[PDB]
Amino acid sequence: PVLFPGQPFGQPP
Amino acid sequence: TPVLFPGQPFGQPP
Amino acid sequence: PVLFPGQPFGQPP
Amino acid sequence: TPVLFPGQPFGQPP
Amino acid sequence: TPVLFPGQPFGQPP
Amino acid sequence: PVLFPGQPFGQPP
Amino acid sequence: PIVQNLQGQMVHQCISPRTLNAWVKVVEEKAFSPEVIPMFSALSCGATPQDLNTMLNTVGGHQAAMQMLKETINEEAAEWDRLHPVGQMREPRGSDIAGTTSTLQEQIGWMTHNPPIPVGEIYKRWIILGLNKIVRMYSPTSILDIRQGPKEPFRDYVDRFYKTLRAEQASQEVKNAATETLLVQNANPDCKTILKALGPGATLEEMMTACQ
Amino acid sequence: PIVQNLQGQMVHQCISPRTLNAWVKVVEEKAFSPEVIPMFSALSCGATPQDLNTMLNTVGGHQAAMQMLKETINEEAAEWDRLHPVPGQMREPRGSDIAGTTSTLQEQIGWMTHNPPIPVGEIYKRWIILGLNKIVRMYSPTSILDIRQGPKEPFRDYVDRFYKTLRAEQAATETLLVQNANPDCKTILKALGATLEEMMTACQ
Amino acid sequence: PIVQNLQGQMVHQCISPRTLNAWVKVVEEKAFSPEVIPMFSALSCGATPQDLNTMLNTVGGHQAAMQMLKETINEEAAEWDRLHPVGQMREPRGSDIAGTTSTLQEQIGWMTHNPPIPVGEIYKRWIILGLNKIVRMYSPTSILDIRQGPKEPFRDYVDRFYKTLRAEQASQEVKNAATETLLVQNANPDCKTILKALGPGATLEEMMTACQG
Amino acid sequence: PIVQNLQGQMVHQCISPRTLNAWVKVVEEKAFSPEVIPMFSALSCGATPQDLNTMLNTVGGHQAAMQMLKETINEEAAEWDRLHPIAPGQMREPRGSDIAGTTSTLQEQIGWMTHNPPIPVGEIYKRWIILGLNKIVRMYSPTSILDIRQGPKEPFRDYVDRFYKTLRAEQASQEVKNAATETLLVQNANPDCKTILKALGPGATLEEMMTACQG
Amino acid sequence: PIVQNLQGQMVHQCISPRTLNAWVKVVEEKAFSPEVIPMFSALSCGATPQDLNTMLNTVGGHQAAMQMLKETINEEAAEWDRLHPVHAGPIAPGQMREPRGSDIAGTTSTLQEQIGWMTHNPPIPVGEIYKRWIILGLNKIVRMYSPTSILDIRQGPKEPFRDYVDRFYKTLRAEQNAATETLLVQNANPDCKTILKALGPGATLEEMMTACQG
Amino acid sequence: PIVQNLQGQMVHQCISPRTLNAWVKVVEEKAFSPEVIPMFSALSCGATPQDLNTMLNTVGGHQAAMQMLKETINEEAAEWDRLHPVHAGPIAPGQMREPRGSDIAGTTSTLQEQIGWMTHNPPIPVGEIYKRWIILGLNKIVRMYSPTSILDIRQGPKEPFRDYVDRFYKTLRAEQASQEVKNAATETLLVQNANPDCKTILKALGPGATLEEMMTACQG
Repeated sequence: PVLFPGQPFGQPP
Repeated sequence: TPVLFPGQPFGQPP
Repeated sequence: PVLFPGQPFGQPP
Repeated sequence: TPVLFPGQPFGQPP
Repeated sequence: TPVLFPGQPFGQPP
Repeated sequence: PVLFPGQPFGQPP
Repeated sequence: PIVQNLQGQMVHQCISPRTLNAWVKVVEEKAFSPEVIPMFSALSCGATPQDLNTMLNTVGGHQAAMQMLKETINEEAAEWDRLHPVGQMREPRGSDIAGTTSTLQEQIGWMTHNPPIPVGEIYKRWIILGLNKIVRMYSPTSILDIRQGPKEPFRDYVDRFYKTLRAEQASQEVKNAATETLLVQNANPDCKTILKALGPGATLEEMMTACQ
Repeated sequence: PIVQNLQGQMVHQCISPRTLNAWVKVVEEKAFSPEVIPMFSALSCGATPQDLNTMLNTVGGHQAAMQMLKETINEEAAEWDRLHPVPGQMREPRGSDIAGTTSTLQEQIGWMTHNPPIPVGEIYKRWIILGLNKIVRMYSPTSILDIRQGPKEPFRDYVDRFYKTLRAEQAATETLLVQNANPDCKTILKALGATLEEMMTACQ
Repeated sequence: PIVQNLQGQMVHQCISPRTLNAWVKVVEEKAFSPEVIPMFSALSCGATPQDLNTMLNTVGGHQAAMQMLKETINEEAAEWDRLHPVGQMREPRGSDIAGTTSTLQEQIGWMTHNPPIPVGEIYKRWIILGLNKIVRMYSPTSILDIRQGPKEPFRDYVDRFYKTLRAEQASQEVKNAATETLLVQNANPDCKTILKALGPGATLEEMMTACQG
Repeated sequence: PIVQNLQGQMVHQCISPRTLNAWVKVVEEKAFSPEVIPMFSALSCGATPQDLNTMLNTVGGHQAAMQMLKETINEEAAEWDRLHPIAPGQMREPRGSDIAGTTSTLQEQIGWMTHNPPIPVGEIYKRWIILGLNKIVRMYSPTSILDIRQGPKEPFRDYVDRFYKTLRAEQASQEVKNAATETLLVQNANPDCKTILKALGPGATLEEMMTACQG
Repeated sequence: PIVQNLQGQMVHQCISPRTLNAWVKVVEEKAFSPEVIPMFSALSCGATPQDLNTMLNTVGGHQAAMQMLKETINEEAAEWDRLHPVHAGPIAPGQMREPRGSDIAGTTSTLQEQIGWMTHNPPIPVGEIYKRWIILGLNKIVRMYSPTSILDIRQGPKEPFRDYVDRFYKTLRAEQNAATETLLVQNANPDCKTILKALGPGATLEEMMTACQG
Repeated sequence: PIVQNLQGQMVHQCISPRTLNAWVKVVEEKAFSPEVIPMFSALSCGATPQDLNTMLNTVGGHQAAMQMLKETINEEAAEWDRLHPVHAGPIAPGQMREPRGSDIAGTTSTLQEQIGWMTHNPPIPVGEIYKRWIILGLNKIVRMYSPTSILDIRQGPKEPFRDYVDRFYKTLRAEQASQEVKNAATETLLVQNANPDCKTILKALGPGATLEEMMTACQG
């Protein structure tokens, strides 16, 4: 899961 | 045989 | 005549 | 001690 | 003798 | 007096 | 993006305000019309994964579509990590291409390497895949509902026909079938009589000329 | 496009946002009026086949015209392959290669920058303009035969509509211009039997 | 900003009129909507502390938010100093990074040094932090109060949901706790039964397709 | 057009969308007012015959004027042929249609213009076009200089404005404008101004004439 | 202005049409609002005294403000003349003559002289010195054009708290203190007047704005 | 114009569409207001006589002012010819022919000659000399098109003091009175033409107060 809902594109975990 | 069939975009590979 | 009526400017013969 | 003060511009020297 | 006459475009040669 | 009333900015004396 | 300077090397350049503005306006104005995707691809020429994320993050509304887009990216990133298991250089995983676990330096590193790993192009392919899904999902009308009005010019009918056909993004063979059968059939009686009088295998130009 | 820098080099640049917008707007505003094609040609200066497809795909509406354009491209490509059948010999492009369908950007740059060059960009644009010409003729509202000067219409405005119509349809033209004028003009007109300039002066 | 020229050297350039005007209009038109922050970061690409202050100072209204921003900067600058007491180069104070007690030459110095002290990026990090607080503050509705209308299309509801969720942000955890449970729960009875019947693991695409009627 | 790079060389550049748009708008807005031609000359600075044809073809309306322009170009091109009926370091001689960009390629046009000594096929073509534009301006001129009379309430400034604006559009001989300046400017002024202007006596500057009739 | 080429040398460059218009519009649109000053300083980046005078002279109206600006310049130029008296005699080869107050104001100096000073080694930044005088005078004008006092800023009955804080710090900025913090809390409307200070002094504006919403 | 490229070369460039349009619009909007002249000077930065004539010719109306401008050009050109007589004879190798009045005006000189003079060592700034003549003529037009005199400026009853000072120096600027007269005019007329209320307030401050002190005292 690279991207999580509500979180901006390219945002690191 | 035609390069561009009806309905599909320009530069679209076969 | 280089140019013709109805024909664009710089249109080759 | 604080860098910026109320009503005064950003990057304003002390 | 004068450079520009009345009605003459700017920079137009005699 | 570098600048006088009425004269533009950078206007020589 | 990455451009070529006067020394013949591929250097990084900040994304221009004109590009930033152009992308934002085309989304506010055209929403998810089919022609937005080629505009995106053009405005994101030579873009890095960071630049691509920048353009996506600048989108104000359409957060339902943006969320779907993230899921598409997640699907393609997972598949990439499957097809790519783990002084040889470290190859990017799914998150590295999406600019999540990679830095600007690392992104430039992959893109300017010899041979290169176009993380920007791979990422853009993922994005365009998602944008295609959204456009198709947000397609207002089906091709079956396109009917020439009794007073509508043939050109305006054909316009709506192919605009709809483009957004539906059906398979190639399906598009051919709709053009052959649906287009002629769903025309008003005036045009249809003229079109049938030209026989099968008539070009679109011949059809639209005869009904002008 | 493939343009020249300040160091005398032919390199590839991305198509600029200003050019992208200018092409979209001229289609939205002027539709397919005859003066759109020269605007297209000028905005696609030194374009690769990929760039041309980008410009065409960014067009929102006018999908009837766009479909006609593809058919014209098919014809010119089919004709191309018919005229170009099958050591250090370079592979020559097929019809689909020129249209940017089966060719990559590098292959396109390769042909365009070769010595001697194969201008696949200028060949494609040639095909596209052929299609655009047909569309312009297609979107010409009235026929040239249906252009007549009304009693209320000044001669200048009448000639304006005349050559605007004639241009759209794309040569024994002005031989008809004299016939569809007002009875007031045609009488004065036959005096010289003659440049267009003199005709407009006499009917002012 | 400090950019690399066509020759390949890191030089200083004046911020462009187009960049200045773009940032001003974005604030005037979009206020403090979530998408303003990625726009700010993009327009301030390679910006010096001087450039960053220029962009902030050019803002006409929203002085309450600007004051909140000053407070956040003051906090981050003070926290920077507590973590950094004292031919070796002088390291920046909190006020130096904010461009308050540092000149352009000194700002360029830190950024082009080896190793570089990214005072521009460090400053921008503080500003974006402050901007995040403002965006979260200017958020009209709570995520808990986002409920699908009886006649509201599911797509429009999902739009309002993730728009609110974005503005609120979270700690990533609360985002994940809400995106599946809260989204399905706050949907109207008809869509709620369908979505809950679809079960977990259902993509948003699948969810929006099922509730599109 | 043809510009100079950082190597001090004259190379070809694609005509900008801004140049194109500027020309399209000035034609739409200013029509064929006298100041359109100096605008054309400026916008076509260093232009090739190809670029010139582009600017002309982008014009949507005024097709009557464009057809007249075609004829003027034809006559100037046919005359070039009548007045003009290769070396290892030189190039071939351009025909009328070559200058008109009809039978010449971009490479050939670039060749002539960047040559040493240069063959300015761009400036020559421009010359013919401006000749055509001047005829159109004269034709589209609405008023004669004889019909320019100072109104009862019209200030002397606005009168002189209409006077020389009309004089400019008519584009007559140089010294017949002087003949008009000496025998029409004061003659067609209203009685109040005409009394003062004749009181000044011959040999008065326009500045003196306008200051005296400021009330 | 004076910018840096690809070669790396500081060269002179004509002021762009976009910059000229940008300064004209912001004065037409924003008048002398506080945010006009940072806009002016940014548009005049690397500007020469000649460029600065151009921007100032392109201003149509506001001649009362311009005259006040002129004075401020005269004061700063006089003080410069006092602290920098030019010694008589000839100028050494490869050197620039010492600039007077009027030289910095671009009154008695040519463009080539200004370029000479600004690209000298070490540089004499007559452009940055002059702008410092101009910005000083511009600040005086902003304060004078300020309509309202900070003491007369009070929250309306049904006015949102955020809108009140906006008007507060907007007014405060124009007039150019711990008296600001106390004044803000007191001048709040009845309802917010109570809610505001159950958290006590030392509370952030953030904590205040969240407490008085709705 | 003749500008310096990125390699440090003084080369000739065409006038940009922006510069052309900016000059056309400022004339259409501001007419011959005093702030048009600095705008002209900035837009014609490094211009050749050909460029200067181009900007003038693109002007549609205002042909009265344009005619006055030609006459002013004729004056300065004749004054140039009187002070700089062209000596008949062959031109030395590596030198330019000495320019006449019409050469500076771009009437009898080619672009190549203009570029030749401007990029010479030392340069003959024919573009700057011509622009000096044009601006000289434009200043005459501004004074003439100035509708009101400085004597006709007095503060109204309801009109704020700032609005009055605005009209005062706006008029004084367009009048372009001699510097000596201007200083005396401000010290005499400005306070004397204020309403009876403000006029006595300025008196309490005593003669020799700054405009900032005056305007501050007359608020309310």
